[PDB]
Amino acid sequence: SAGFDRHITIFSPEGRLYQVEYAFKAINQGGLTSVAVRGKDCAVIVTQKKVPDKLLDSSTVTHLFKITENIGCVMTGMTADSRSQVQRARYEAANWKYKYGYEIPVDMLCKRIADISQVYTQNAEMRPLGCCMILIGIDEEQGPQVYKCDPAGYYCGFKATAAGVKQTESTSFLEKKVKKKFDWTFEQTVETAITCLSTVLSIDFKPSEIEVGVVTVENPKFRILTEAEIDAHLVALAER
Amino acid sequence: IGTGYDLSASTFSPDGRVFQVEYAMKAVENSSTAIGIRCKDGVVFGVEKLVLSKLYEEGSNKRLFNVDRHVGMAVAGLLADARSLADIAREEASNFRSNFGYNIPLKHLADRVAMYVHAYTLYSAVRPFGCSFMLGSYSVNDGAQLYMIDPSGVSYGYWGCAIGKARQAAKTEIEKLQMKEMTCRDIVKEVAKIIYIVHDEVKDKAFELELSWVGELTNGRHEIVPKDIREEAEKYAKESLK
Amino acid sequence: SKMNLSEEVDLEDYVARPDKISGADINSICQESGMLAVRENRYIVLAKDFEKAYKTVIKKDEQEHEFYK
Amino acid sequence: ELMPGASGAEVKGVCTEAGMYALRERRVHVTQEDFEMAVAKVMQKDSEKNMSIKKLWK
Amino acid sequence: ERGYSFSLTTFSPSGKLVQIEYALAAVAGGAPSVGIKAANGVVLATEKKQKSILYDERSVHKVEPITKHIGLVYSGMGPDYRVLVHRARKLAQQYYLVYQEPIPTAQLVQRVASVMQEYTQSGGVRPFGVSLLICGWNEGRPYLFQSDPSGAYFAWKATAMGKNYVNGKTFLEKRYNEDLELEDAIHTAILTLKESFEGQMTEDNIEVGICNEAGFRRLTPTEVKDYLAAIA
Amino acid sequence: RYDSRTTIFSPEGRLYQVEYAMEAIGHAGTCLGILANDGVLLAAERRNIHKLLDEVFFSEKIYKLNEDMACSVAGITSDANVLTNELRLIAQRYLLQYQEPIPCEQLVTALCDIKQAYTQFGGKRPFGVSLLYIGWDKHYGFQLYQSDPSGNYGGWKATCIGNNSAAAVSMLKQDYKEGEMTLKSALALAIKVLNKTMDVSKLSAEKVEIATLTRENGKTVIRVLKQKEVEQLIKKHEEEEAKAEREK
Repeated sequence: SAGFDRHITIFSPEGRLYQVEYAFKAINQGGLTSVAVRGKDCAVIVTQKKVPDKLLDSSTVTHLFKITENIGCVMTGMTADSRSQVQRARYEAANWKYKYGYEIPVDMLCKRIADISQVYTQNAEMRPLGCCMILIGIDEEQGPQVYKCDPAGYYCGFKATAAGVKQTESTSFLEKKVKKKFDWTFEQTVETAITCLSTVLSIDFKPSEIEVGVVTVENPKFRILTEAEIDAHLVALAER
Repeated sequence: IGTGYDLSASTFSPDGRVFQVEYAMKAVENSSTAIGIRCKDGVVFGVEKLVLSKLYEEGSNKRLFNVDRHVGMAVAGLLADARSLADIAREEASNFRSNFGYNIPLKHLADRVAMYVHAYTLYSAVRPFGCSFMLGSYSVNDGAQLYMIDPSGVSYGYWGCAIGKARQAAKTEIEKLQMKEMTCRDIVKEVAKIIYIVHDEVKDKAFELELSWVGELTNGRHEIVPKDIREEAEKYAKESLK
Repeated sequence: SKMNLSEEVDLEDYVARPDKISGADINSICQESGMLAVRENRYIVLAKDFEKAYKTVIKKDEQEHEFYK
Repeated sequence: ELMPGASGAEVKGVCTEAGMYALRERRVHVTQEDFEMAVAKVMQKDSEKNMSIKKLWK
Repeated sequence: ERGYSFSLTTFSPSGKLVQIEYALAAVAGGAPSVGIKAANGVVLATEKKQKSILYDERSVHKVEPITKHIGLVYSGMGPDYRVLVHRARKLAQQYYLVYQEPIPTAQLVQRVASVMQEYTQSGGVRPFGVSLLICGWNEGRPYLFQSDPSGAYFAWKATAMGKNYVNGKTFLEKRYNEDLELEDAIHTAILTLKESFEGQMTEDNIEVGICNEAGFRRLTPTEVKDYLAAIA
Repeated sequence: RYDSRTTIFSPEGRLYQVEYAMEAIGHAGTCLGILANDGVLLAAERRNIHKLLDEVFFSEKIYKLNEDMACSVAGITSDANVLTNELRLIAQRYLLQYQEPIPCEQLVTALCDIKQAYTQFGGKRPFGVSLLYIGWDKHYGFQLYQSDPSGNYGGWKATCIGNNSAAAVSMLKQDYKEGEMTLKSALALAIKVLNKTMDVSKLSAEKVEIATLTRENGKTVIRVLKQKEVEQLIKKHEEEEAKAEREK
C-alpha cells in the first residue's frame, strides 16, 4: 500500500509516484498565491506580496521575473527553487535564440523547461524543483499565450490559470468568469485577475501588496506594472 | 516529526517541505547573532563573536570576511561552512571580474551564491550549507545594498537585518531604530549598542564585538572598523548600556 | 416504489447515464433525494433535488494531478 | 478432452452443472451441449486481462 | 514479496520485476486510447477531456507525428510521452540520415522499444509510465504496434489501453473485422471512446489521427466534428 | 536475507538471484529443438495470440542470427531483444574479423560470457532469458545448444525449455532414438511433444512455431514452416494418432 513515497524514481502500486505529488504540495508550501488571465491581445499575471516587516527591501522581494525582453514569468512555491528555475529558463531562452536565430515562443520554452523537469523526475539524482511556473507572451499568428509548468514536467495552455495555496478556489472563480464568454479587454483582464485574488483571499488588498506584469500585442515587451499604474487600475476597480 | 523523510535533502515530506533545509535553519538559529545595517552611503556590519576560551587570540575565527574589494561578508552558523561559502563567493567574484571586466554587483553576486547554496540543497550526496551569511557593498553609480542568504538558498534584500539566536529580539530592537537617514558615523554606535543589548550575560557570556563597513568613507572599500572608531563605538555602547 | 411520485423526471435517462454505481449507490441516491426533499420542505421530489442528490452520491471527485493522465 | 488439467472435484461439478442445465428446462435427460456449457461454466477462471502484462514473457 | 517491489535490478523469487508491473499499472490508469488498423489505413484515437475549460486544448496534442507516415499515441503520463516523442523523432531522423529512406514503422518500433527498455536496465532511473501506440503505412500495408514500458513491442489489429481498457478491448473484438474500411474504422474508434467517455465527446474533447498511403495526418477539429455528427 | 543484488553469496554458496532467473524461465513459452541425422529444427509455442495480433513477423520465439545460425528465445521480451541484437552483433563481428561464419560453440560461449558478466559484477539484474541455438558448421555438422540465464550452456540433441519443460524433456528422452531420426521423424516427435506439453486437446498451427535448418548443396537454408506446411504436418500427426488409438 504505502512506504513507496521515499524515492522519486520508485513506482508505487497502482502506478502512483508519490514524491511528485509531494513536490506539488511543496508548491503550496510557499504560502502565496498567483493568478494569470489572458485577453484577446493581452496577458496579465498578478501575485500576492507578503512582507513580514518593513525591514525588507520591497524592490527585491519580487515574485515575477523577466525571461526575455518579451517573455514574462511568475512563480510560486519554494523561492530558491523559483530563482533556480528562472535562471534555467533564461539560459534556455538565450541558448535557443543563439541556436535558431529567433525569439523563443512561450509554448516551446514551457515545453523545454517541462522536459528538464521530467528528466529531473525520471532519475533519482535530483530533487524535482518544487516550484510552479507561469509564463506569458505574444506570438505572431497566435496572439497572447499563458503557459503553466509544474515539477512533474506537465505543461499546458491556459486561457486563465492560478497557483499557490488558493489553487482550487481561484480556479473555480476563474471558471465562473470564463463561462460567461466575454471578450476580456486589457483593463477588464486586470480587473478580473485582481477581483479573483481579492475574493479568494477576502482581504480587499491595499495597492502596495501586489505586483502585476502584462504583455500586449502593441507592447510586446514584458512590462512590470509600476506602483502608479497598479494604483490606477485597482482604485478604478474599487470605484467602478 | 518527519521521520523517514528528513534523512536526505532530495526527499519531500507529506506536508511538502525538505526537512534537511529546516534543520540547517535550526542550526543557524542555534548560532551567534550578527547584524548589519546599510546607511545612506554604505553598509556596516556587526558580529557577536563568542570567545569560547581566553586562550584564543583576539581576532581568532574572523567572522567578517571580505569577498571583494567592495563587497562585505558577515556570516553566522558553522564557521567551516561559512569559510567554504566565502571561498566560493570569492571565486565567483574573481571569475566575474575576469570574464566581464568590472566589479560584480552585489545583487548579482548574491544571486550567484544563492544559486550555488541551493545547488547544494537539492542533492542527496551533499548537505546544505548550514550557515546564513550577509552581503554588503556600496557603489557610486549603483548605491548601497544589503542581502541575507540562508541555507534555504533565498536571497532577499533587507534594509538592515540580523541572524542568530537573537533573530526576533534584534528585529524588535532594530525596528524602533530609524534607519534611512544617517551615515555610517551615526549608525556604528547604534549597531554596537544593539549587539551589546541582544547578547545575554547570565548565560553565554564572554563575547567580543567586531565591526566592518564599506562606503565612500573608505572609498567604497570593505574593511574592519578602525581602532579609534571601534573604541569610540565601544565607549558609546558602554555609556548607552549604562 | 415506496418513494413519492417523481412528477415525471427522466428516471430512464438517469439510468442511461454511464456510471459505475452499485445498487447501494442507487439506494443512496434515492435516500439523498428524500433528505433534500425534507430539508427544503416538499414531499414530492423533482429533478432539482434528485439531480443534486445524484451529483452528491456519485461525485467521484478525483482532483488527480494532470501528469498522471 | 474439454477439461485440461481439471481435478476430479471439478469433473463432479461439471456433471452437477449439466444436471442443473437439464433441470432448468424442466427435463430429465442431459445432452452433450449441456455438458459443454457445464464445462465452460465450472472451469471458468479469471485470466490476465492486461495483454501488456501477459506479453512480458516471450 | 514486498522487498522485491522496490528495485528494477532484483528478481522476485517467484516471478519477475515488480516495478515494471507497477509502471504498467500507471499506464492502465491513463487516459483511454484506442487504435484500429483498417484494410487501407490505420486510425488511433484518444480523449483530451480535462476539467477547467480554462485549459487551452490546442496547446498540447496527444497525437503527434514522428515522420511523414508515422504517428503515435500514448496512454499514461504526459511528460514521459513527450520524452518518448522526442526520442522517437531523433531515432527516425537518424535512420533517415544514414539510410536516406523513410524509416519503416517496424524498425522504429524496435528502436523505441529499446529506448524504453534502456530505462529499465538499472536502478536509480524509473521506467516510462507510458505505453505507446504506433501507426504506420509502408510497403502497401498499414501497421499498428504497441510499445510497452518493459520494452516489449507487439502488433495489434485493433486495441485500446488506458482507463477501461478491458471493456474497450471486448468491444473492439466484438466489432473489428479484417475487411474494415478507414471511415468505418474511425467510426468504431470513436464509438470505443464513447462507450466509456463519460461526458458526451465534443469536437475537441477527443483527438484522433489517421494514417494511410498518403501518410499520417492528425485530423483537424472540423473533421472530428463531422465524424461525431455522422456517428451522433 | 541473502536475496539482495546478484553480487551476493548465500552462506551455503547459492546465488539466489541467479536461481530466480533460472526458475523464471518456467513462465516463458515452451520451445524445443531436436537434432536429426540430416537436419535440425526448432519448435516453439505461441503462448499469446488472443484475437487481434497482426502476425506481421517472421518468427517471434525463433530468431535468425546468421546465414548459418538460428535460435529460439524464452524469457523477458526486453532481455530477449537485447540478447538477439548482441548475438547478431558478435556473429557479424566474427564474420568481419575472420571472413568465416562463426562456429556455434564460439558464438554460444560469447553470449554466455556476456550473460555471466551480467551476473558476475556491476549490480545489474541477470538476463532472464534461456536460448536454444540451431546451426551448422564444418567443425561438427549439425549442433544444438541450450543456453541458460546463469551464463551456462550445453550441447544437446533434444531439449525443451519453457513451461512444462520438465515433463516434455522427460518424455522426449524416453522417446528419442539417437542417430536414427530424419527430419520427418523429428518433426513428428516435436508435434507429439507439443501436444503432450501444451494445455490444449487439439493444438492449432497458430500456437506452434517451427523453423528448420538444413544444409544442402553447399549452403545452409533456414526456413520457418509455412502455415500450409505446419497445418499439413499437424493433420498428418492427428491422423497418425487416430490410427494409433483405433489400433489400440
